[PDB]
Amino acid sequence: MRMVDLIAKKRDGKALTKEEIEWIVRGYTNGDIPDYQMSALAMAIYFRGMTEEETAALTMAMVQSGEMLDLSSIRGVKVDKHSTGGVGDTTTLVLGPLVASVGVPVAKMSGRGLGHTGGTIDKLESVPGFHVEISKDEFIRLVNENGIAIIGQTGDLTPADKKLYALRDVTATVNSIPLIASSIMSKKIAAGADAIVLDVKTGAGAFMKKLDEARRLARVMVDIGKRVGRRTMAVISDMSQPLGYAVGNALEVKEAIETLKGNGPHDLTELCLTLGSHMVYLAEKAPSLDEARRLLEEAIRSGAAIAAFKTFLAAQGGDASVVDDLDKLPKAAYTSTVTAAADGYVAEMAADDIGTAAMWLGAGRAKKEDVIDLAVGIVLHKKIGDRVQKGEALATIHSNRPDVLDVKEKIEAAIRLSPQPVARPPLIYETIV
Amino acid sequence: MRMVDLIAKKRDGKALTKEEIEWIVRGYTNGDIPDYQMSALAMAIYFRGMTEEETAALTMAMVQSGEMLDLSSIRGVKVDKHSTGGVGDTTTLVLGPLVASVGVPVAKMSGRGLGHTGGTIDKLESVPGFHVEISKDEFIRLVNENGIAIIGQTGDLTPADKKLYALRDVTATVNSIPLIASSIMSKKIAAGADAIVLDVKTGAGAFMKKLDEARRLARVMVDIGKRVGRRTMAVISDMSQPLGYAVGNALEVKEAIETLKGNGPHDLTELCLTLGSHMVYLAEKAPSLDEARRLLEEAIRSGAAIAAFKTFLAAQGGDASVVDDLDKLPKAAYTSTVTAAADGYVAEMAADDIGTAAMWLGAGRAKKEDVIDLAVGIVLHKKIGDRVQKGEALATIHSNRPDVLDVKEKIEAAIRLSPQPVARPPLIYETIV
Ligand SMILES: O=c1cc[nH]c(=O)[nH]1
Ligand SMILES: [Ca+2]
Ligand SMILES: [Ca+2]
Repeated sequence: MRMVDLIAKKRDGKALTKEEIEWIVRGYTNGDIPDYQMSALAMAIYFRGMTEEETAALTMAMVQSGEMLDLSSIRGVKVDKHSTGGVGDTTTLVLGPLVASVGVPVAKMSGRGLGHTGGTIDKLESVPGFHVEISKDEFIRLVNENGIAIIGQTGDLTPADKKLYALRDVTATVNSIPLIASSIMSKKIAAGADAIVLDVKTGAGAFMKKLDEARRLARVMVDIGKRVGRRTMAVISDMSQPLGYAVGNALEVKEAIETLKGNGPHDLTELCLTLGSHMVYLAEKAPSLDEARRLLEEAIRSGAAIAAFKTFLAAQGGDASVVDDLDKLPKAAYTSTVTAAADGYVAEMAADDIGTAAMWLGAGRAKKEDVIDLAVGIVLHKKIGDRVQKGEALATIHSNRPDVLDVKEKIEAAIRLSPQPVARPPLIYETIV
Repeated sequence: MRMVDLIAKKRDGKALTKEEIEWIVRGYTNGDIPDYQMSALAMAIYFRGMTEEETAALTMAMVQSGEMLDLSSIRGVKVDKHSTGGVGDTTTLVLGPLVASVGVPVAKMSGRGLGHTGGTIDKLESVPGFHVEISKDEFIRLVNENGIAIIGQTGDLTPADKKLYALRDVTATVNSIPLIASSIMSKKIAAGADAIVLDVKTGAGAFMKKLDEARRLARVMVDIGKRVGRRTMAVISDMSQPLGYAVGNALEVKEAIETLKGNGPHDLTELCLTLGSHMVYLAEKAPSLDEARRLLEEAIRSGAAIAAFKTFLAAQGGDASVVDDLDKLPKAAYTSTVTAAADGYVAEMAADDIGTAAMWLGAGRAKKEDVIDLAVGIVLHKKIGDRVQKGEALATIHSNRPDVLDVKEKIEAAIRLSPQPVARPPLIYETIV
């Protein structure tokens, strides 16, 4: 068997067999298939794609390259969650503590941000003393003890994916359905959870720009989980504009706290209660989705949700007192606004542009090795559909430097006003079970 | 600039500027741009393509990587020739010494194997001691003192093509009009010859499957040569089946010697006379094509062509005695035969698959650093039109290993049979001047 012949099969739009795919992955991981042949195959896939069966085989071959986490030591159904990537995506910070406050065992690994998309790991680090580099044994202890653990994606699992993603990053082959599906699922399956709830983002701030692309991505990932016995489910949500109002790290943590206390943005709250209901239901902690939601709503109203957040924080080294005293969180020295040109209605608020603007401010990194300024970011004041008056603030920039024209300009490039009322996009497009 | 930003430009269907193209070729050649990024770019070019302008800029960039030769010293019209690649193309081995025997100065650069297609540089290395990498100064001194020279690149001439050619060969990025055109033309330009006769293959065994595709590639190349003051013409020959019988390296050289003596295959002899007469006419060594043709047929019968072949070999270190005794040429330890499943007529033939099978036997490389076997290959016994009976041998395999059921099945699958008679396909289709 020759790698070149297989690249050719893909180039000509033919389907690779499971045996060919397995041969490829192990050869790439062990070094017998050089990067120059893998990069060519990756570009061929970017243009030709894969069948649902091909993508499944690619995923299993990557799972095989590493070790599998045994979480049996934790009794009951363990639930995992994962977003495809977005802007202002505060979800996990709220969802995790919320579902664990009603008894759901949350076993979750996350990643850091890069480019115009944020990372939960980076947001968690804005909390004084929080540790994300947790081992397999520390992880199990945390879940058994508090019912939740959100840690960094510890080396060791799926080495083939770590290698391949790095390659896709320098060859412009990141945004490919087959490569995105197999990347995310290989990690969740290797992580060990019994149930997996996926949040597939669609729009300008996502990898899947078109709705039809998002549907195909959610579908193949759900199918992949069910093939190996995991209880998988997915929602397709809006990312044409940032979720909530805050975009950053310390600012997104403050938004998470206000939401858990019952005073957050309507879209963030609705998304969490919807994703949460599925997590609770799948963990068999409530008879139906309606009962599961009532529990979550009661948990917020009672104060159990915010209590579980503090416990979550302290358990990993976090300074829990930042919850009732937000001022202990990193603060930016400067604040300035972006005002509306004229009266009208917001029609566009491009997530990718807002994402890049935040990154330039210091809330994101251009390359993996870069350090983040945890205090800076952008807080939006209006969303698509909202009426605006000429001279009214549309966004506030939080910075540690007074010269921010490059940021203000990117934010202005994101907005488009209309003289007539605009139709608001749906927060949730569809649910795949 | 950043290579990844350029791969992404081409990936999205945009055209690269002259400056970007030169920057890429420059960086790749000095080693600052890694093979995996270049192979990713080459695959994006395969799907998205390039404009007439982009293709010309690429061609010149690769010429500018080395130095262009000045053949003024040599008196008269110096001629060059090149094929777009095929299966069993022994052409150059016969045609080179043939025309050179009648007074036409030959200054040619060739390449090694490329995908399912053979390479004259590899075929010539089958001859004991034959050097294919002589200095530019020795190249000029050889075309003068002998009136012929066939060498390989990477000798200060087109360093970029040397690299990109080897990479394309093992990454399945060989069949792109802009990569083929720029590869061939950059060599013809850097070589320094006045006239250029191109042999554009069309059919299954070629990169250009349909006539329209082949006509398009001939046009692009002929226009590129004229644009720089070269007498450039092209001929579109058939490759819907291998040329002659032999397919390999040492096996094709033996076919060359047999043809140069007037004992060779009709289709191969014919093609060499067609292309050869064009070379003599453009060199002004004959009043017309027919006179040039009859001048070639005379060099064969007189034995001046074969005597010219021996002188050619010895001039570049080769062993001339190999013509006398084909036993001095590399031989394969094993012999196997492929036979007919039923009686009938050879209708079609997947020539590319027959070329790949030969490469599987070791006639071609699987990775860049690979070492090939010059003794292996395939020898057909039946062609399109011929009548066959069950059990009759269609071909004979030459292997360095006993087990070849993989190769034996690929060849058998490539040769289709039929109940009714079938016409022999035409050797020449068109002529572009
Ligand atoms: O692309 C091609 C094909 C044949 N010969 C070359 O030099 N390049
Ligand atoms: Ca937010
Ligand atoms: Ca031949």
